[PDB]
Amino acid sequence: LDRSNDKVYENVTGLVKAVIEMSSKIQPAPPEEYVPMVKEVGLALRTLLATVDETIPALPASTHREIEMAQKLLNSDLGELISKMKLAQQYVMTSLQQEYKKQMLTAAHALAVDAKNLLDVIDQARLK
Amino acid sequence: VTFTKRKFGLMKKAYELSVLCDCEIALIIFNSTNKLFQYASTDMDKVLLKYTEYNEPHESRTNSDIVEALNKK
Amino acid sequence: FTKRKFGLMKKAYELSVLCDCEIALIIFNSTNKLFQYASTDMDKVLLKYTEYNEPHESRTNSDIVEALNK
Repeated sequence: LDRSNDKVYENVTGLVKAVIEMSSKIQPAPPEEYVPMVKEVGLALRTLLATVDETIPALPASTHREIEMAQKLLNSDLGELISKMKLAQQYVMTSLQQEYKKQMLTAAHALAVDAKNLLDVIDQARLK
Repeated sequence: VTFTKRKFGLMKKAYELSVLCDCEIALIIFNSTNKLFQYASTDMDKVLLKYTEYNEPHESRTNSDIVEALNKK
Repeated sequence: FTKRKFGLMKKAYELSVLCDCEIALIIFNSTNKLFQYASTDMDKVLLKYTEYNEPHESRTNSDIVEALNK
């Protein structure tokens, strides 16, 4: 059954995908399934830090180490997020499943905050 | 053609290495038409998540390094 | 081990140039020491992977062993 020329298949698959997508946003969130989600967080973080690594030398020296610290803060933020994800998986169906879901969301909040500060610190270094 | 043969031989030797030396291996292959072929000894996502956590130097090779190495035997 | 590692990278390079393919290779050894290879650049290949949402051939250890017995 070659599907290279089946538009019916394409639209049915597209329809099924929107339903699964809708159900995953309404109905959370089996741990173990967290792993690809946190991976994409770590990947998008890597390209950002590598972007900054090649960008820092074009910025004034008086801002180098204020930027390098916000980098390391984001690294700890990621390893911190990974720690909570593994704890939520260990308690898939226990009293503390909800407890570590909340702590992941706290580490997610900190990633957004400390990345925005990394942006604000770089925006300040540009003002020359 | 011989792509399927050489691709599978790559996945086979990676698997042999993962068991012989107790390793975690991920393999990502994009072809000329940008289709994805991937192999992982365990779970692709776990290996890739474990990859991002690694904030640390290590060995990294590329086609340029390999071509130079094979030009001295 | 070190020979098996370079032999695998040497073979990944051969597939890269003989069949015009971008290849990433990620290896953790038994002590979680990292070694890697990218035909062009690891940053761009992984970037290309992140934006790939489409279906693809994905294989694991069980797929290799099954195929090996024919």
